[PDB]
Amino acid sequence: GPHMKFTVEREHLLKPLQQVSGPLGGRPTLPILGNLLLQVADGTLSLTGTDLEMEMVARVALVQPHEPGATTVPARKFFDICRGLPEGAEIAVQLEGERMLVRSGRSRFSLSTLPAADFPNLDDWQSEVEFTLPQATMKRLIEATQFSMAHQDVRYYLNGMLFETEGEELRTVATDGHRLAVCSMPIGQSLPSHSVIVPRKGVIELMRMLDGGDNPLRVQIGSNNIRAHVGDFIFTSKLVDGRFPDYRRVLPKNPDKHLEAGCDLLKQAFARAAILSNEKFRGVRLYVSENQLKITANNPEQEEAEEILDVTYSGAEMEIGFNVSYVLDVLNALKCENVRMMLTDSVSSVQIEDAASQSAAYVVMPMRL
Amino acid sequence: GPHMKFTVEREHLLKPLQQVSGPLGGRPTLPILGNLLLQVADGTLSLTGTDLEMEMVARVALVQPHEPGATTVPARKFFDICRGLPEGAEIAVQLEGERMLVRSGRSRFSLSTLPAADFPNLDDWQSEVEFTLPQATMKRLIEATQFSMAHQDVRYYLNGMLFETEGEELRTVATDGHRLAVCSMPIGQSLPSHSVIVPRKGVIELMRMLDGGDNPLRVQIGSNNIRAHVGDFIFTSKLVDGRFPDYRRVLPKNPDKHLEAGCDLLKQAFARAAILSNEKFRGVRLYVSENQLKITANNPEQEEAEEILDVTYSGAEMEIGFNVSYVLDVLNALKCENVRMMLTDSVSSVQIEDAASQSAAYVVMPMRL
Amino acid sequence: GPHMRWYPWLRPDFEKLVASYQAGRGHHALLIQALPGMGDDALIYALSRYLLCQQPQGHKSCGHCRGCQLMQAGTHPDYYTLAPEKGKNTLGVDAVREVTEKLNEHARLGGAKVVWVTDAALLTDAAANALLKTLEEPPAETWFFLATREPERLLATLRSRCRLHYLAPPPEQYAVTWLSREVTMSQDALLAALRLSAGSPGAALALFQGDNWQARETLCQALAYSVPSGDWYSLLAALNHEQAPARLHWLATLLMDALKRHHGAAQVTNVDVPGLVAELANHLSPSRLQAILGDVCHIREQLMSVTGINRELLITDLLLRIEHYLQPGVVLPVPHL
Amino acid sequence: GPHMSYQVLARKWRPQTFADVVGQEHVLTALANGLSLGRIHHAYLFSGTRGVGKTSIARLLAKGLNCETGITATPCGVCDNCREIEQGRFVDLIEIDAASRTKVEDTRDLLDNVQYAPARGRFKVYLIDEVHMLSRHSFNALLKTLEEPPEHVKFLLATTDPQKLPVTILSRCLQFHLKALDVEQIRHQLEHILNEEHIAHEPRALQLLARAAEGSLRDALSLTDQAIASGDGQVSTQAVSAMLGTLDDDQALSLVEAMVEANGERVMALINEAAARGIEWEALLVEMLGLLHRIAMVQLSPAALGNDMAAIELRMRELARTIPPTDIQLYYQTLLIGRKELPYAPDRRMGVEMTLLRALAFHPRM
Amino acid sequence: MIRLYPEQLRAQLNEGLRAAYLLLGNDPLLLQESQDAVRQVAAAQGFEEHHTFSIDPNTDWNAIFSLCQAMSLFASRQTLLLLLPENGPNAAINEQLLTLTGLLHDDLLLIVRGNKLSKAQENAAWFTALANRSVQVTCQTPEQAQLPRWVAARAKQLNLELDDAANQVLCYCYEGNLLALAQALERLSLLWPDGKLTLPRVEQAVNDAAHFTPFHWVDALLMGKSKRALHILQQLRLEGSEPVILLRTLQRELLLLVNLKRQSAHTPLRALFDKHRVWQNRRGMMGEALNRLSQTQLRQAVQLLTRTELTLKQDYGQSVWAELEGLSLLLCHKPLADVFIDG
DNA sequence: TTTTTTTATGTACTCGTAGTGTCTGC
DNA sequence: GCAGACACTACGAGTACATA
Ligand SMILES: Nc1ncnc2c1ncn2[C@@H]1O[C@H](COP(=O)(O)OP(=O)(O)O)[C@@H](O)[C@H]1O
Ligand code: BEF
Ligand SMILES: [Zn+2]
Ligand SMILES: [Zn+2]
Repeated sequence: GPHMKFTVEREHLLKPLQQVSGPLGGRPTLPILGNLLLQVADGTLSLTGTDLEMEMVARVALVQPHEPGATTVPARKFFDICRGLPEGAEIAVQLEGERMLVRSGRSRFSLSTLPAADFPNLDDWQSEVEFTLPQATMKRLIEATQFSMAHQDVRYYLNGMLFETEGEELRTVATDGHRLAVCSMPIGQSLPSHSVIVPRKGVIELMRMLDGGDNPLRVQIGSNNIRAHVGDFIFTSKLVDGRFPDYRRVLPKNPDKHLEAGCDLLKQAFARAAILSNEKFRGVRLYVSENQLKITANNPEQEEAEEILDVTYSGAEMEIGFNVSYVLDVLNALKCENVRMMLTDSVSSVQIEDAASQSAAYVVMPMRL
Repeated sequence: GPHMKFTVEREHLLKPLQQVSGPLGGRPTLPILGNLLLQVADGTLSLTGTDLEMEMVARVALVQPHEPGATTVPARKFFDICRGLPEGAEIAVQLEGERMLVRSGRSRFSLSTLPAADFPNLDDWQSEVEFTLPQATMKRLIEATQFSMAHQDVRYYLNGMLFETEGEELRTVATDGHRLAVCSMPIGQSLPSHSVIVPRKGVIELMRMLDGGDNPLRVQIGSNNIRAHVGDFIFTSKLVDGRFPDYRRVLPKNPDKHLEAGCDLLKQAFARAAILSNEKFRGVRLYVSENQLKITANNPEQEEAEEILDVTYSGAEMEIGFNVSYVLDVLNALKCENVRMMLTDSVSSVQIEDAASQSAAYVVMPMRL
Repeated sequence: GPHMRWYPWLRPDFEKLVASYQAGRGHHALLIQALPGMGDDALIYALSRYLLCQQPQGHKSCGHCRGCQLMQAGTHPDYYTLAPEKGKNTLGVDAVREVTEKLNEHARLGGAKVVWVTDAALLTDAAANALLKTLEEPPAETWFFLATREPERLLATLRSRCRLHYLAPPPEQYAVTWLSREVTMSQDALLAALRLSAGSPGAALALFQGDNWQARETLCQALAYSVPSGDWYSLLAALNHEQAPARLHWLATLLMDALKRHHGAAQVTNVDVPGLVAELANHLSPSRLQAILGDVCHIREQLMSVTGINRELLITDLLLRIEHYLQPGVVLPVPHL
Repeated sequence: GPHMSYQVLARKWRPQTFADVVGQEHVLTALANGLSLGRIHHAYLFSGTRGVGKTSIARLLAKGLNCETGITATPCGVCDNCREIEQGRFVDLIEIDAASRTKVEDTRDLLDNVQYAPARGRFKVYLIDEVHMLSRHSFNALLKTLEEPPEHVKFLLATTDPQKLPVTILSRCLQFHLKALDVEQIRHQLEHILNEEHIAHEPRALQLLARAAEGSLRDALSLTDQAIASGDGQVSTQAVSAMLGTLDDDQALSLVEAMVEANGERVMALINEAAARGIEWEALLVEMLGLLHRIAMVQLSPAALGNDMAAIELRMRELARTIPPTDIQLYYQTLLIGRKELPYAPDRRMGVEMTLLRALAFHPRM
Repeated sequence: MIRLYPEQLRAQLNEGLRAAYLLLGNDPLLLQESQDAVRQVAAAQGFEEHHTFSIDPNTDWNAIFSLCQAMSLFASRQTLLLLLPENGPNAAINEQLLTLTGLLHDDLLLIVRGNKLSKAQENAAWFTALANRSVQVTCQTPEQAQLPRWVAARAKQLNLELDDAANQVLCYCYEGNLLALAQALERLSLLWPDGKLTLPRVEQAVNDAAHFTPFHWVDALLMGKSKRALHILQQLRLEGSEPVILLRTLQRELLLLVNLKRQSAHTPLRALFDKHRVWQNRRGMMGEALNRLSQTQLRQAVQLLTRTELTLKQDYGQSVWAELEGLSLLLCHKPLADVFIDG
């Protein structure tokens, strides 16, 4: 309880406070869940922030006299105090009664705290999978499968992202009910096969905490919990209970007709044809023949976009209707240069893939011609 | 004869038209109110928009030979008819009965009009005083005292600024009975003494009208309204009938106690103390002792904040309690290096000014609990 | 449509009132006690025309200055009107508050300011109270004009802060001559209409111009049918309308004249219809006639005063109570102290 | 704080097992049979009079659903989560004061917490108190969640005014309506707590407390605590009677009782007591006129007595049966005339007293 | 268009799903039951993905049209649901529904839930375009007479024995609130699984949570049922309905009764009812009233009504609720004292 | 089988929009 | 910067309730 003390520099404290602020500050379910949990142990400081389903913990090294105590201090007030101090000034912290005292050069504050016994904590869970990954791979997986994620759908399972551990391969899957995105990469180690759903907040905080430096992001997955270690930042969350649909079915498993093109050219053509589509029934029609493809859109103006001779094709005549937003998003998120597009049928799913690699795959459902 | 030959280019009027429109016809108060007057004079086209309180006129240069006159048209229709024309457009407006025909190539449109006699407008009047103000001068003058306006207070005369011109000096005074701000600047022009009370809305609209030191501002103040000419734009707002209080009798007469400090240090200290101040009663108690300023605050939760500043103080030890918002506003307005504070009694008002320049003054009236 | 139809009987007063403003010593607040439609609106309009004119002459507006043009167009930054909102017969406190807040700023055209309320009797208590102080001490060069059916009906506090001008109605012979010039109908009906309009020629002329004369004839026929038989319920067919108070007042005047005829008064309000008043006088005893008259006028006052009251229920109950009063052996109401 | 007696009887005597709730058999038996026989609904909405047990019974349902010894009506109370629900907080029991969280920005987060698996118990239990104060958009969000509820969550909404809820929420909730507790049940319970709290009591005081409870057991407990306060740790008949007389607000009905009884001294004493409380006199006359009109309607037909006047049903019935209609009409006329003449009196107190004296002059006693 | 009642839906659903289903009624329970049956049958026939929308000037219509025109990766069969506003389909909403019918497809099943359709509403062409192949379900609340038969039929369906007394109690306590009636049926079935329900068992777990309308009060007054009229009046007061609605609803009929009683001295009621468009049930009730009411009772009723109106409108008093019991006890068979009618 | 409601002013509440302060990787 | 992003604050609208 009492006697706990800090003596920390602002530079070593400001960034972890920003990391642990997260969603705190707004009106919480319980009055305690607006206070960062401050702990001292073995000469290190632990900052904890909780959302009844999240927990972000930041560790700060201590090289000053202190005492292993604990407390809970309001997040916004403490962060504002630590931010308003002059640059390079050291913060000296102690506790007395229910008042936590902060001190700097000719400056003293008293803050109202709450006992650590009442602070909720995520229950201990036995891990099923241990995992190590560079930041770049995780960022690539998340960025290429976050745009195609469901938004406030009545179906809970479509919310969030699916993690697959298969052999020596980690896979991220997203689906909104019409689009599907799969991004699968090797990891250098073999893992038991596992299917785990991560909520939207979980993937958001996974993406935010990623750093541009070299760091072995240490992921730990249990039956109904996920945890990630990035340096001194430990972020844990619950798992979305449900049954994510099998991604291996809707994808064009056995396609026949396919197109090869440049990503930039298709992006420009799709953007040009976007202005040819009315806001209602906002879609496009791709009419494809041998090495030919035109893109039109239903509109009272009755316009057309016509660049047939800029595509490769080895099949027969087809006419398939897409939604301009979905194809624009997938093309923009693909970011490669050569794009392959498999056209299984006029009434079946259509695959968009990197023509020069196999790291990503996307499935788009045509909308009634 | 129905001459009304308007020959203008579109891109040279879209910004003026949007400017004079502003609060264009959206109020069903009067059908004539939701209209804009087109007039031809001095080889230029005057676009006039008025809602019986504020008048705005744009003087756009003509292109081709014209035909003098005046007629009023629906403002929104004219705004929408020239905002979508591709790039430039040869707007040719002609009168037919009670109609304006707007032509530009193969683009002919009609706007039903009203005679200019019905439109309320202000003719020439004998100006009580005339100012030739540099834009920076008036910008600083209004900026340093705009925060001191009374926002809809019972005393109607306080709902604006007092422009007092005396000798070759122009002063602005703004107060609400708790804070007061006076800013005086030279003009180098022998001007008769006069007092003006410009309402809140008028000064706000004037402030968001002037920019760029390249176009000197011309101010004409009469007995019932004030007009400002910035470049080719003219603004007109009525005056307040009240009488502003004598500010020279509001400033303390014998400020025996002197204080000087750094502006940045005071601002940082006051913000730091206001972090933990009361939410709706943001007031700090300040003790002055020999070369020491102790600022303290608290909240209903009793989270006291205390800070000490090394100041140059001349006087006896003293206590005074004043709100933080007014003093933070004054310190922000005084973009200076040294702040000088004048204190008389623990029950008297405090003066704040720039220590290195005698061009601005502020009065903060303390809190008596 | 209806506009400043100047009337001859306003000539002696208007020339007087402008004089009070010509010397500059006039009261800022002038409450006109004039019967409805008699010409108070036209007089107030002409006075405002004189007041807002920048270059006036004698006793009329120039018609050339921009103030005159804007006033004629119906838009003016220094000419505020306080009228009941469309479809509602009351003047809200919000309009009065907006006008009062606008009065703080100077007059735009450099002249004076005019605030004209169409009918002060329609002021809500909150609105009249919001107008109290504005009436008391207005800013420099501010003029208020109020019109009322009865000044004593106004708030006892508002009426105190106002110079009260009474527009005397013309003598009955002058009024009947004026309406004979205006309307080519019988003298008896014209005199009856003038007496119905309390001597106000404008109200009688408006009654003849509208369908109210046909309604009065129908009501007289219905009364002729119902007096001997007591079938007063049929009167509902003629009484229920958006102008029910006027027809109730017509019935009250008929009962007035029946009581007068029983007492033998020389002149009667309804001179055009002697048969109906004679039938009412002979068929109905004065004791029950007084009760019927009192109940009819009470119903009229209730219908006028409380807004949102249902005309159907009140008129039907009045007719049923009248029929009950006709039957012998029924106690009659007595006025309450 | 200091000394165990600080525990408020409205809090310490919170029921912990279904055998402790009293007077609500028609809901307790239904809940027990549903839990035992496996029948279950997506959501359960509680309603009824204040202080009847809606929140207590909802907490008992939360205890029963989340005991590892099987979904059962009677929880053990020994294991971890049974105690955690009552003592401390239980993770899987989410208690939301809807009055504090009316805005949709909180119900949105709440329904973002429904897709997560429960931690300890099998059923994620939501207890939303005062559900009739949620905003319309929050109601839309709650309906969207209730349309397809996952099998691991079951809602519990407790409210006092069921009429304010959307009909589409009532349609998917099996509402349990709790009747106001009878006088006998309240008296027996109060005797039980008083005997088990080592507090002396007297049966007439208990009957007075039960009658003054107006049917809400919380009112009875609060008045019991005040009665213990008014005195030295003893529920005496005199102290209870004095406290109720101080707090009594039925001046109009007792006053018309005394007036029809032609007891002038009683009427004057009642007027004195009403004056001591600062009772509005015009409101007193209006209430008396209402009572006379209602008793006349009762004389015309016994059906005039609805559930709105159940507290004073017996007194009004007996005063209707014993009094001829003519006296009722005469008293109504006198009181109406007196209310008409009340504003033009030296003061309201003497005016209303003068009206009562006028009424008492008709058919007086020897 | 096959127009049906919820009793006959099952067989129709077994005959084969129809392109559109229009669930229209003023009864939440029957509408919800029909919707649940339709969705269950559709799920049996492959319709797995369900989408729900609320019709509103704030409705993102473009999303609805796209969903109706977009195929899903899983469970291509789709069910569209709409909730009509209390005003029904407006003219703009009528055009929106016409456009929706234009995009109607075989693989898409459409369900509409809302209040009754007024003649103008189905006059709009989209209704006929749907009716070319669709089914409409009238979920209208049974009247007072039809309630016991429906309650007994549901009780036999739910396999529980109800006598006449328990049925009468349930009808008297839950009228116009069939949702609460089924809640009570479930409560009684679960309380005593014996399946036998009598007066002592049902008198415990039943409350008077009835839902009434001013027309019920007026018809109760017309039929002379004073106890029923008082029950309806108390229930409406507890609900919170504006008393001026009751005043107007009674005033229209009372004025008609006064006029017809005045005219009955020359013409029989049979022609008088046909003069002013009186319906058959209304004709019977009005004839009974006019035969059981005299002129004096009607005059006193009008006098009390206008006294209550004056009290409500100019005095802003709160005695109208108690005073309406005066009319309730005066109209049926019981003349009231003079002081309570005038003063 | 279609039928019914008084106003004037004010006080909260909850939501989208709308305009602006500020400040962080962009 | 910076502008976007995000934060935050204000206004309107639509609804609900109270009062006389
Ligand atoms: N049926 C009951 N049995 C026992 N105690 C009760 C009962 N009803 C109310 N109480 C008492 O009142 C206190 C608060 O009860 P609660 O159930 O919260 O009332 P509410 O219906 O207003 O939410 C409880 O702690 C309990 O002491
Ligand atoms: F008192 Be209860 F919880 F509404
Ligand atoms: Zn003029
Ligand atoms: Zn247990």
